[PDB]
Amino acid sequence: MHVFPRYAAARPEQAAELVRSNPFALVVSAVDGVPVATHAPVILEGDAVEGGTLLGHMNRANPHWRSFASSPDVLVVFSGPHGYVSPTVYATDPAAPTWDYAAVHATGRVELAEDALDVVERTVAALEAPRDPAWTPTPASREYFRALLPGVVAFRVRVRTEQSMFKLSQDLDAERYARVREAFAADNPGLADLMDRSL
Amino acid sequence: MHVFPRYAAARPEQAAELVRSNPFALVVSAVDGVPVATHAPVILEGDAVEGGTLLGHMNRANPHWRSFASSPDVLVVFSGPHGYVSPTVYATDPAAPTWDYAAVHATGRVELAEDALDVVERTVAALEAPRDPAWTPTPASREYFRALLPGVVAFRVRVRTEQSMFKLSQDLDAERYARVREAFAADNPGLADLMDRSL
Ligand code: HEM
Ligand code: HEM
Repeated sequence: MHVFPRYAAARPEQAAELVRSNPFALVVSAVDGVPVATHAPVILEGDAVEGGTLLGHMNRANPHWRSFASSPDVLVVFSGPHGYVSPTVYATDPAAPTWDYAAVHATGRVELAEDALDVVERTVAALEAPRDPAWTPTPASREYFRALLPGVVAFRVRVRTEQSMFKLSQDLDAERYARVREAFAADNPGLADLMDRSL
Repeated sequence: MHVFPRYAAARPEQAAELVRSNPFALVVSAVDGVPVATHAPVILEGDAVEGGTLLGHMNRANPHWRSFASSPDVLVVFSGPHGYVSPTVYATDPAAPTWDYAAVHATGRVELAEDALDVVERTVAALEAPRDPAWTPTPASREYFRALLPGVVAFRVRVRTEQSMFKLSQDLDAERYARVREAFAADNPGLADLMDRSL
């Protein structure tokens, strides 16, 4: 998780946009000295990642959460769009490939969430609200949710350290940049949209 | 990283297909007790993940590799296609959302690769070969590579434990499955193709 100056966020607001737009995160902790990772929806409470709170849930029968007891520092990785950059795109004889991407890394202490229902219900609102149509939990769904609670574990993470990666070829020259962006405009509109938000 | 019986790989070959098809991985280790993660290309040497070797490189100025010295067990996460599953897709009144995805998790001891040039040159071949056109390193590119070596660190991982996730709604009934697959066929062909390789 090293970040060059050139591939940094322009406004610290950029990290939170990425977080809110890509909630299917990776929750990582040191179970017994070895990294263990769960894929889970995690949402952001607050305006900023640093000094904000993340909220997530996983399967209770997923034993990963039982090792949150010690409350070790965890890493939550949010992954935005990404894409391979082939030298055939550059069309230059001395060249080397790379991979373009955006990511937000949040490190902090995890604790177990009191109100699992709040967490899951807020996770619903977070994901369904930009979708059209927005799924709004029916009362019977809220009752269904109530019945599913014994099978979920929710958690919180107080973000102690945030770190953002916006590796969008912006160190390239004007000519090689154009080929990269136009090549991604075709096949990877999320990535190409991001190369514009970096200018 | 818990896997229900229902969302498992049908043939252990399925893990390696996913690995080879999604080499932009996440390399995770316990630096000082806290997870640290780097996004890097990692390729598979061998027919199987378990008992195979992974090979990767990162930036030398990325200090993450300096903590591979102790050679702790690392986790490499390979992420295949994924997608949110909205209850509006099910069209059923008592419902709850989820996220469908495929991933391979490889845990083993990392060591520093002697032949960084082999690693990067094999990483090139791995990525460019299915692309049309395939970028084949020009001699001057191979010379360029030679000049870039002081700026890269390559590594190896002996996979001690493999674990695969193929969460593709296959526990759904026939009617709800159809809506999910057809909804992904439209917007997420990689995911929908995978729901067929699970049958
Ligand atoms: C709003 C968007 C939601 C998403 C994207 C989502 C996604 C997921 C995912 C990916 C898992 C697997 C975690 C693991 O592997 O351990 C999971 C577990 C679980 N969550 Fe959710 N969930 C959402 C909302 C809810 C709601 C509203 C409830 C209501 C109680 C709920 C209850 C559960 C249950 C019972 C499980 C365990 C069963 C299973 O593995 O599916 N979730 N959820
Ligand atoms: C074949 C596909 C390749 C991909 C997808 C790729 C991708 C990447 C990525 C994502 C990084 C950043 C790692 C970090 O953040 O620490 C990196 C670092 C680096 N790799 Fe590669 N690489 C490839 C081939 C090569 C080759 C053939 C060389 C030849 C020596 C090379 C040399 C380097 C160098 C010098 C750096 C540091 C400069 C930088 O940050 O870009 N790579 N590579």
